[PDB]
Amino acid sequence: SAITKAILNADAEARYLSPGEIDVVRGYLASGERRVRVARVLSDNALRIVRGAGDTMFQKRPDLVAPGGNAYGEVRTAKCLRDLDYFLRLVTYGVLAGDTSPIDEIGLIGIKETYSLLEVPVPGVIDGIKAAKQQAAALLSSEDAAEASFYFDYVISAMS
Amino acid sequence: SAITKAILNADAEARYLSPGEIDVVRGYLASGERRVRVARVLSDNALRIVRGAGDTMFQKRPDLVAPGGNAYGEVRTAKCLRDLDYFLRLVTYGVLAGDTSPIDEIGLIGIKETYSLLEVPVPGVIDGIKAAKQQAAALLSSEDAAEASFYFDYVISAMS
Amino acid sequence: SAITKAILNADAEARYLSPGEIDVVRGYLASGERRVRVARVLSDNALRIVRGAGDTMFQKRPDLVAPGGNAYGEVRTAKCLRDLDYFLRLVTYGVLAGDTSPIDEIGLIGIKETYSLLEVPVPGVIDGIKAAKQQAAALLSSEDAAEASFYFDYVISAMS
Amino acid sequence: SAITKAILNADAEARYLSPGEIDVVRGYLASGERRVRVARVLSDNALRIVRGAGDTMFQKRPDLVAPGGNAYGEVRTAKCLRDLDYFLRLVTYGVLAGDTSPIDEIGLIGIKETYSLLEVPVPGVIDGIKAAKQQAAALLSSEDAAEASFYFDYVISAMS
Amino acid sequence: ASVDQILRASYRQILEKEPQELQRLSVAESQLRNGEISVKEFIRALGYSEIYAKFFLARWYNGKVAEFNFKHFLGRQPASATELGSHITLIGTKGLKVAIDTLLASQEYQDNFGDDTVPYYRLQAERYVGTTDAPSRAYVLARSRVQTALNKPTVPSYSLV
Amino acid sequence: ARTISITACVPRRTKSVGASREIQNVYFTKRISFDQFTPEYQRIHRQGGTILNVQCMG
Amino acid sequence: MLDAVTKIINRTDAEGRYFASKDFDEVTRFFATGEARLRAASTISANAASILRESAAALFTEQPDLLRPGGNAYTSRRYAACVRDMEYFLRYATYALVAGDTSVIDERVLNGLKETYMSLGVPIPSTVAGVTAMKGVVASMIGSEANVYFDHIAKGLS
Amino acid sequence: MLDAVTKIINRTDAEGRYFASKDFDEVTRFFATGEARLRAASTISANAASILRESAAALFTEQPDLLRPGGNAYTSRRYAACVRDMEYFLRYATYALVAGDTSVIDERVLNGLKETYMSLGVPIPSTVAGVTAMKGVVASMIGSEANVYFDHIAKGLS
Amino acid sequence: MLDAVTKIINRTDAEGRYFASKDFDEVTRFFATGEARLRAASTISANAASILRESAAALFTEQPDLLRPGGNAYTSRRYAACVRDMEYFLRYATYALVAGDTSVIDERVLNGLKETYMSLGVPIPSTVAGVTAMKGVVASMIGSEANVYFDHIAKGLS
Amino acid sequence: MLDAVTKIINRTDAEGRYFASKDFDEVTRFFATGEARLRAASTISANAASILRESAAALFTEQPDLLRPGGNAYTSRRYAACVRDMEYFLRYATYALVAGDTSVIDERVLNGLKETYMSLGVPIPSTVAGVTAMKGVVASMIGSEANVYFDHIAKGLS
Ligand SMILES: CCC1=C(C)/C(=C/C2=NC(=C\c3[nH]c(/C=C4\NC(=O)[C@H](C)[C@H]4CC)c(C)c3CCC(=O)O)/C(CCC(=O)O)=C2C)NC1=O
Ligand SMILES: CCC1=C(C)/C(=C/C2=NC(=C\c3[nH]c(/C=C4\NC(=O)[C@H](C)[C@H]4CC)c(C)c3CCC(=O)O)/C(CCC(=O)O)=C2C)NC1=O
Ligand SMILES: CCC1=C(C)/C(=C/C2=NC(=C\c3[nH]c(/C=C4\NC(=O)[C@H](C)[C@H]4CC)c(C)c3CCC(=O)O)/C(CCC(=O)O)=C2C)NC1=O
Ligand SMILES: CCC1=C(C)/C(=C/C2=NC(=C\c3[nH]c(/C=C4\NC(=O)[C@H](C)[C@H]4CC)c(C)c3CCC(=O)O)/C(CCC(=O)O)=C2C)NC1=O
Ligand SMILES: CCC1=C(C)/C(=C/C2=NC(=C\c3[nH]c(/C=C4\NC(=O)[C@H](C)[C@H]4CC)c(C)c3CCC(=O)O)/C(CCC(=O)O)=C2C)NC1=O
Ligand SMILES: CCC1=C(C)/C(=C/C2=NC(=C\c3[nH]c(/C=C4\NC(=O)[C@H](C)[C@H]4CC)c(C)c3CCC(=O)O)/C(CCC(=O)O)=C2C)NC1=O
Ligand SMILES: CCC1=C(C)/C(=C/C2=NC(=C\c3[nH]c(/C=C4\NC(=O)[C@H](C)[C@H]4CC)c(C)c3CCC(=O)O)/C(CCC(=O)O)=C2C)NC1=O
Ligand SMILES: CCC1=C(C)/C(=C/C2=NC(=C\c3[nH]c(/C=C4\NC(=O)[C@H](C)[C@H]4CC)c(C)c3CCC(=O)O)/C(CCC(=O)O)=C2C)NC1=O
Ligand SMILES: CCC1=C(C)/C(=C/C2=NC(=C\c3[nH]c(/C=C4\NC(=O)[C@H](C)[C@H]4CC)c(C)c3CCC(=O)O)/C(CCC(=O)O)=C2C)NC1=O
Ligand SMILES: CCC1=C(C)/C(=C/C2=NC(=C\c3[nH]c(/C=C4\NC(=O)[C@H](C)[C@H]4CC)c(C)c3CCC(=O)O)/C(CCC(=O)O)=C2C)NC1=O
Repeated sequence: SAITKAILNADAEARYLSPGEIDVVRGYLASGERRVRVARVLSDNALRIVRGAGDTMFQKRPDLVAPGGNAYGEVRTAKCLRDLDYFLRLVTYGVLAGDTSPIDEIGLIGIKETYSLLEVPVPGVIDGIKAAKQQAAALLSSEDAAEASFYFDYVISAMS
Repeated sequence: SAITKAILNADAEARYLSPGEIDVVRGYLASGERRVRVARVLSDNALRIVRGAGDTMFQKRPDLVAPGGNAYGEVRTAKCLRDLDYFLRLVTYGVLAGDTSPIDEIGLIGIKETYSLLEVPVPGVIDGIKAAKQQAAALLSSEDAAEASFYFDYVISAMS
Repeated sequence: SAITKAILNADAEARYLSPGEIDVVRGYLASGERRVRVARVLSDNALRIVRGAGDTMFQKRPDLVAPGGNAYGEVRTAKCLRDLDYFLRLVTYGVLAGDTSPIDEIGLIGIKETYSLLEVPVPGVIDGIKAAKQQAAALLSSEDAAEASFYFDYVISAMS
Repeated sequence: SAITKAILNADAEARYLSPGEIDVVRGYLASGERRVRVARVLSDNALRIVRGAGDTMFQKRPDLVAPGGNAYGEVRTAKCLRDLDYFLRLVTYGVLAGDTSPIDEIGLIGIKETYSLLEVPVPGVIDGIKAAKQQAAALLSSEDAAEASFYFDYVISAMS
Repeated sequence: ASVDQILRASYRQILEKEPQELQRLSVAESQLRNGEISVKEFIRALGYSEIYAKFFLARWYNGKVAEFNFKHFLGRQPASATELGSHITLIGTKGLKVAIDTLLASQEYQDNFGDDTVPYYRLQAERYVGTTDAPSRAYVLARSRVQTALNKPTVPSYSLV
Repeated sequence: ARTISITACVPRRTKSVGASREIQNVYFTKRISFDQFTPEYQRIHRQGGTILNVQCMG
Repeated sequence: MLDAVTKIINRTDAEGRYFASKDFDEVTRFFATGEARLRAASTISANAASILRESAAALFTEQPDLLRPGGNAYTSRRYAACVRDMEYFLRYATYALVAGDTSVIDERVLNGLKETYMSLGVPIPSTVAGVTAMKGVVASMIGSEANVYFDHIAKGLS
Repeated sequence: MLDAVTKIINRTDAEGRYFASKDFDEVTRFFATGEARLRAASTISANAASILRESAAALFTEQPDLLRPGGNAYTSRRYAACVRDMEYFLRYATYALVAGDTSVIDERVLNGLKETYMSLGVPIPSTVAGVTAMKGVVASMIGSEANVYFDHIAKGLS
Repeated sequence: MLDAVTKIINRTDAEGRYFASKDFDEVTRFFATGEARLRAASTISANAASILRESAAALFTEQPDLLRPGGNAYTSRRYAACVRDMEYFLRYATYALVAGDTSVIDERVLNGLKETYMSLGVPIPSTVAGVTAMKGVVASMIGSEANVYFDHIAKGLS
Repeated sequence: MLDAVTKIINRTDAEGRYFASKDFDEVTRFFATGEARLRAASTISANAASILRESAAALFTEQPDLLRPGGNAYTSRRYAACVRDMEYFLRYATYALVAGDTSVIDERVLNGLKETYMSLGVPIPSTVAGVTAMKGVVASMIGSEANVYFDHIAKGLS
């Protein structure tokens, strides 16, 4: 959270929250209702966003679901769609929490070597996440789209 | 400033600015206009605020200007009031910067040893800064008063 | 003590007592009788030393006992004179030990923070301790006064 | 010196000389005439002491001057006596300084691996220094003999 | 030792994790590779990282933080209640960076590691006798910490002292 | 932000000689922060070292 | 560490589900009380010296034996440690008040504190009396927003 | 480091004066363009991997001799070091774009880079060519908004 | 650590009083015996190598099974560790003798020594036997001056 | 560092001879002046805060430009550093007085101080004026006992 990050900085320096930390927390608390609105819209349309993202990613890379592909098979395609759903949920978490920590502890620390061991092609994951981002921006207004795109782009960048 | 703190945090971790850091910078940039008007009010009435704060502090603690007091004498009293002017200008620097780094760099780091050596009573300085905060709040609206009071209270807290 | 200081010096280097440390210990053991005399004289006249020191300090800085002073009131004046009595007792302790470790461990470590939080004027404490130094130097011969003045001056210097 | 060590202790803690260190320095200054007398006696009888000690060491351990010994030959025996002269001079330095640092830096630090590389028997050196102890004590008074034998003991212990 | 080995050892000693597991300190690593900074400077760069406060201070008592600091930067454990308490007071009143700076500036650090070695544990009595208030207790605590080095113990710090 | 590069020669007289390589400790130039300038200055003086050069690049 | 929002996120993530209406209501309640909680936290921060002064006075007037020789607060050093511990309690109470959650008190403060005090001989009942005095002093200033965090510290200590 | 606001603060502090009308106008100008500079920084950050990719492509197509054996970019290690240097330049140019001041580039990029590159044998003209190619790519991606900081790096190196 | 004078100071400070006649008598009593203890400690320091040699000889003539293979004193390293431990005991008995108090032994030596010896497999009764042998060797030279400190070490190990 | 006794020892060691009569005379005169040197050192120690206060007051009354904005003594930090330097000079002059030699000043104060002051922009002539003011203040208290060491500092800076 923004609050957790500010408090951890104060605690590590053994001091009360500074005027800048207080202003950060005030800004986050002021943005709370907008964050909740965006997160609610994303959570209500999770199935549509993931279904469209998977369609777009498999259309752009038919080799994934072709024989010999990483996602080939019912169980593997299920796991791929499940990962897309996971990343969408984590983006909603980041939007609510006002920082990238939930996305880090839950889904981005160790994902690189995880996907490396399983030979999961990271460009395909990035394509799926960009597809999810576009599906989401379709549902959100321009300002809400920008807010959600911050965390979508963070996930994309952390994958690469 | 607020921007410098975020950039240093990002650079220490050798990364680009995170979405949370972007929101911090954006909130500072949005707050810029009210910071400018608060600092303009404080700066344009610096003589009035310093004079009133000095009067209140010397009424509260007449022993400072009594014989044997640290502020006794025309030179010492004048340059006491000079210290109060210094601290008000530093508070304006804080209001503009969005953090307390200008205050610490210019006025707070070393003031404890300085005042301990030169016999300057920290409670008297705190009363002076409190009077200055009241003079400023008289000139400001309640919101602007709280905005400046953040940095006034930070300076007082650094004193004690 | 002097002996303890020599033993820690030897222990730090994992060696036996050096000829220098042996000389140090032998000097302390030879000085013991003079130290006992000085400490006895200070301990027997503790009451009048503290009373005269308090009188001198309060006449020097009557702001302490004026309304709004740190020592205003019977309870706070008694606390002030109690602190002077404390420091005299630790001066005797340091005369007996032959070094300042008892003074530091009982009375000086934390005193800066204690008096800073309580807003006790350390310069006023220093005036009181210097007053006690003159009071005891009146009671002692030139050599004994010189012996005790080392610890009185050590306490004063550790104040500021 | 004792002065040097006291000043280094004071500098380690960024303070002025404490009453204990001032007492140590005063003790070093008081003992100056006795130290100077002891060193003068040890320096005047240097040839006598070295000859007696070398003769005693060679008699006690004739294998050192026996064929194939480390000190066989007039050149190597001369270097042995020269080393005894060196260590006696170092003992005089230690007496004058009031501490063992001149001994350590000039001759003691690095002598162990020096004698390992040269295959010098350290028990032989120890018996030679003990012989110098008895010769020196025969020329000094009992108190002076003890004072110089402190540093003789230091050298003997450091060799072993 | 090459810079690669020193970097791997530094991350293992200070953060108890492999370099691939972390977000590496690229610029500090490049400065160490260029000779601009010493190994000790890289060690304080590691101790100064936000990841260090997240790993060793965020969810821990100040006693645990002190034990972490001693293990990481001194290669041993706090032995006495005085030493542990002083370090805890440093963490609680001056911050983590000041306490770590105290540990790195302490004569023990220069004596054992100087400016060019990663800290390590030395289960010898010469490690502790001149340095520590309670050398035998210091040995016991350090040996226990070494014996179960993989574990992050949850036994209270003042229970051990 | 400002930093200082300091060049110092620290002799190894107080210590005994060791077969380990020690030339890197004896003669060095190191980059330090300003807040660290005083502690290492005094540290070099404590060890008998000589400050050969001080520079501030800007 | 954890605040209220991270607590809700962790709960939903452990259930492996998206936020629902109830979780959104909970997080909106957090955002609603946040501004009052920052006002209380800033007031405590600005007046921390006064709060410590009043609370230490209240404690040592209630229990004068602590300051007398033989008491656990008898020295300049032991008194400084005592007021330092009260400073810790207030600072971490402010942290918890901003976070809206008490887990920071459990992790950074309470865990190991009982053993620290038993090892040193700090009298825990008297420390709880000090925490109660601080709670009263702070409540006289900000209202009743920090009462639960001081009650948490007191229950954890006892 | 320094931003524009701290630069103005330091200029006013060197004269020991409060802000005047001119200083407030400069601060207002800085706040006026802050949103556009944040947008450009976010666009750069979202496309850092690509920007770096075609920047390296442009550098090594304009000078293929660097990659060939004997060149300063010839190894996997030296190629990765080159790419890391270019990514440094992009990240610090983005920092200066947010800050509005070239102070971070001077103090933490340009400072000492010239003698480091001569001591390493790094070809400074080729590095300048790389910085200019990355300037071109970034200008095609966000416009002329970040040109100044790239020219600052290029002039400091040249 | 403590010596006798600091112990008296700490007692009187625990009652929070100035030194009385009994305290002065008890401290001049310590000053009285300082010369004998200094002389004995200097004698021990002067002959530490001989005392260590004779004590190790006595211990291993009493218990030759330690030196045999599988004994805790069988190796060059473990034999050296054993003699180094006896040298520690001698030196800290010298410190206690000068100090006049056994505390330095209590925290410097005894604190954690049984745990060390049980974790290392060192036989504790054999170490007590070695301490007693060293006690006899030191007594033969300096009288009964160090018997209490060696007995303190032995009883703390036992 | 080395004192006067160690300096004579080193000079006798340079030509590898025992002390002559002149060496013993030098040592004797050092021991003769030691008591007055100790008295002066104690006087400076007891009055270090006041000596520092009127020394800084003299320096900044003579040169008000330093304290004005843009001066090297203008900030809280920079004034504190200046006074800390003056306290350094006073304390190391006291050390030199006790040691009876100027080696401590040469090796722990003057060594690397030109380079430091030129790197930071400290005005060396103004520092020398401050050292002269401190010399006068000290001579007002202890007389001419310690002019040589302040003169050594000034000439090492001048
Ligand atoms: C809540 C946080 C979380 C994340 C993010 C997560 C990702 C994740 N995906 C995994 C497997 C997988 N992930 C994928 C998905 C990838 N492969 C396809 O080609 C696509 C390019 C791409 C998805 C867009 C696939 C196909 C597998 C199975 C591969 C295998 O069995 O080796 C695994 C290994 C364990 C398992 O099989 O379930 C993890 C840990 N797990 C988590 O607990
Ligand atoms: C001022 C400090 C200082 C010391 C202490 C010192 C000792 C010393 N003695 C040496 C040689 C020697 N030293 C000795 C003396 C030893 N061998 C005898 O058997 C005895 C057991 C014993 C003397 C009691 C001998 C015989 C040599 C000749 C070895 C050779 O030339 O091969 C050497 C090697 C260089 C040389 O030939 O002089 C040193 C450094 N030198 C110094 O500058
Ligand atoms: C592995 C590479 C390496 C080298 C080459 C090296 C040389 C070296 N020699 C040193 C000292 C020394 N070296 C010598 C030796 C010289 N003086 C004599 O006249 C001889 C003619 C000559 C040797 C044949 C001496 C006498 C000193 C001590 C000088 C002093 O510090 O006062 C020192 C300072 C550290 C110390 O005192 O131990 C270094 C760094 N160090 C290294 O780590
Ligand atoms: C044995 C070692 C020891 C020392 C040294 C010591 C000093 C000490 N003085 C205190 C309060 C005090 N100290 C003073 C003394 C000041 N009044 C005037 O200003 C004078 C300038 C000055 C004395 C010369 C006074 C009046 C108080 C009580 C009022 C307050 O809370 O500030 C306190 C806080 C606890 C209390 O109220 O009693 C301590 C710990 N306590 C110790 O246990
Ligand atoms: C951030 C969370 C945190 C807490 C809470 C904390 C408590 C704490 N208190 C300590 C000592 C102490 N604490 C006290 C306080 C007690 N004195 C009694 O009279 C009072 C009733 C009571 C306080 C209200 C005292 C007197 C000591 C010194 C004990 C001693 O050294 O004998 C110590 C040992 C370190 C030292 O000596 O300063 C700790 C770790 N530390 C932490 O890091
Ligand atoms: C954050 C600020 C920062 C900068 C700017 C920086 C530059 C920098 N680049 C370096 C190496 C290098 N830099 C390059 C780049 C060059 N190769 C040529 O082909 C190209 C024309 C050109 C780049 C466009 C190369 C190849 C090396 C490796 C040199 C070698 O190992 O010999 C090094 C030496 C240490 C290391 O290899 O990590 C530094 C310090 N380091 C920093 O910490
Ligand atoms: C398995 C590993 C191991 C080794 C290597 C070892 C060496 C060793 N030899 C010893 C005694 C001894 N060692 C020797 C041998 C010496 N006599 C001559 O001078 C020669 C120069 C030299 C041998 C070539 C002698 C004579 C003794 C008994 C004399 C004494 O009490 O020192 C001792 C002391 C304990 C004892 O009395 O046995 C040890 C520890 N011990 C071990 O547990
Ligand atoms: C200053 C106080 C102090 C003491 C006393 C102390 C004892 C001590 N003894 C140790 C090992 C040892 N200690 C012994 C001694 C035993 N061998 C048996 O024959 C004898 C009965 C007995 C001695 C008389 C041995 C053999 C070891 C090595 C055990 C091993 O490595 O497995 C160790 C482990 C570290 C090392 O190897 O140096 C310690 C800490 N440490 C201290 O800091
Ligand atoms: C812009 C940053 C800055 C600050 C903050 C600053 C404070 C400051 N005030 C000083 C002196 C002084 N300051 C005061 C202030 C008054 N004394 C009374 O008791 C009042 C309680 C109190 C103010 C409310 C007084 C009386 C002196 C004269 C002390 C003396 O000359 O001994 C000094 C020593 C140099 C001088 O005499 O001018 C500094 C450095 N200087 C700076 O460059
Ligand atoms: C114990 C030996 C020792 C000495 C001698 C020493 C001098 C010294 N003075 C310094 C800075 C300084 N020195 C001064 C003093 C000057 N200001 C002018 O007005 C005056 C004329 C003049 C003093 C009389 C100032 C203002 C600074 C700070 C400069 C800056 O921060 O930019 C620094 C840089 C590190 C720091 O600021 O913390 C050193 C090392 N440090 C030492 O450890």
